[PDB]
Amino acid sequence: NTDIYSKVLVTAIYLALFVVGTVGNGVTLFTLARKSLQSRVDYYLGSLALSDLLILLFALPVDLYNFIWVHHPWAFGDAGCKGYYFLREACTYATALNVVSLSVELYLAICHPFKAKTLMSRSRTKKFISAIWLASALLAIPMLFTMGLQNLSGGLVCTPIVDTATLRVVIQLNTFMSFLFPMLVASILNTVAARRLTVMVHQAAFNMTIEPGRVQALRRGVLVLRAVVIAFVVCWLPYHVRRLMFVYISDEQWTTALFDFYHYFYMLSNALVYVSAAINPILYNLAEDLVEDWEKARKLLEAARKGQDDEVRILLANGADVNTADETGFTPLHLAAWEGHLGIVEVLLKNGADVNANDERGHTPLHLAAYTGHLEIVEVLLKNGAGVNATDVIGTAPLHLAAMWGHLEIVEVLLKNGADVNAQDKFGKTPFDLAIDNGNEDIAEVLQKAATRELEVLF
Repeated sequence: NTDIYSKVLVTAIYLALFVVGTVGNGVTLFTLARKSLQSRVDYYLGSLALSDLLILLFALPVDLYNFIWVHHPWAFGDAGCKGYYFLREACTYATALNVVSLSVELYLAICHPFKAKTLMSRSRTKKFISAIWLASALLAIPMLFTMGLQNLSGGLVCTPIVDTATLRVVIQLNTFMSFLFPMLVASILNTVAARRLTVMVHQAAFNMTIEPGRVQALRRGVLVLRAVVIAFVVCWLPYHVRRLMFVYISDEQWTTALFDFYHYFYMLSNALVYVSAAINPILYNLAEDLVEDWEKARKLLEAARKGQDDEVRILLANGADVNTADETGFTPLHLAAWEGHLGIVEVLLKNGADVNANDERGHTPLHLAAYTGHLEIVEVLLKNGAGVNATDVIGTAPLHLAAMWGHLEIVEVLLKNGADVNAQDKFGKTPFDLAIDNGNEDIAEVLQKAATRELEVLF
C-alpha cells in the first residue's frame, strides 16, 4: 500500500522549510558575526542558528532523498549513513541543551539579580557554548557504531548494526538526555521564574507609577521563553515518541498497518523537527526586538540625564519608551527636570511623558524642579497639567520645597495655578512655617497674604 501524494505534499513542505530555514539561519549567523554585556544573548542565538542550520542543510536533503523517496539504493555510502545519524543526534542535543541554557540564564537574572550581575560574563558564556557542542558531539559518538549500511537485495540500506537491546539503551539514553531532562528543567525554571517575577511586578504598587524597564524586559523575556519551551516540546515530542515506539514495538508483531502508520508518522514527526529549525529566526527577531527596546530605554535615561537633546529626539523617534523608569522609579522627565534641561523636558512632554509620575519616594517631576530651582521648567510642567498639590511619602508639596530653598519667583507661579498655601506634612510644618524657619521673609510675607485672602473669601 503506497501513495505518491504524501511524498509530493511532504517534499513541497520540506522544500519550503529548507529554502526559508537555511537562508533565515544563515543570515542570523552572518548578522551576529558582524554585530555590551547583552552580547551573551547573541552567543546563544548563534548556537541555535548554527545547530538548526545543520539540521536543514545536511539532515533534510539526505532525509528527503534516501528516506522519503528513493529507498533500496543508498547513495551517501557507509560514511554518509554513519555520519547522518551522528550529525542528527549532535543537533538534537545542541538545540535541546541551548533551550535550557536560555531558561537557566533568565532564571539567574530573575531569581538572583545581584548574583547574575557578578556571576554572568561574556568569557564565561563562551565556555558554556563550547561545553554544550563538545558534550553533544561526545554524546552523539554511539551513532557512528550503532548505525551502518547492510545489503538486503545493489539494494544497500542504512539500518542499525547492533542488537535491539543495545539499540534500545542508546535511544532510551538519547530521549531522556536530549529531551525529558532538558524539558523538565526548562519548564520548571521558567515556571519558577514567572512566579518569582510576578512577586516583583506586584510589589511595584503605589510607590512607583511607572515600573522599571528591567521588570518589563524580564516580563517580556518570560513570555518569549514560554513560547520557546511550548514550541520545542510540540516540535520534538512526536519525533522522540516515534524513535522510542520503533524499538519498543519492534517484536515482529506489527501488521501491514503499524508499518503504514509509521510511514506517515515518520513524515509528520520529521516535518515538525525541521519546523523547529525553520522557526528559530523568529525567536532571534523576538529576542533582538526585546534587547533593542531595553537598550533604547537604558540609553534614554542616560541621555536625558546627560543633557544631550539630539540623542533623546533620535531614540524617541526610533520608538524608545518615554515612560520608562530605573530601579528607583525615576522616569526620564525626573532626570531632565532634576539636572535642569528644559530643551529635553519640552520634547518628553510633547511625545507623551507622564507629567504626574510618582517615583519610590513619591517625588513628581515638579518636586524635583522646585527642590533645585528651574522657574522655566516649573511653568512648563503646569502648562502640560502637573498636579500643583501633589504630596510625597513625608507629605511635602512642591510649595514646601520652593519655600524650603526660597524661590520667591517660583512660589508666586504656584499660587497663580492654585497651590494649597495651608498644607501641613507629617511634621506639621506648612510652606509658611518652612519659609519662617528658612528666613525667606519675602516668601513668608507672600504666603501670609495668600492665606489671609482665603479668610476674607469665607466671610
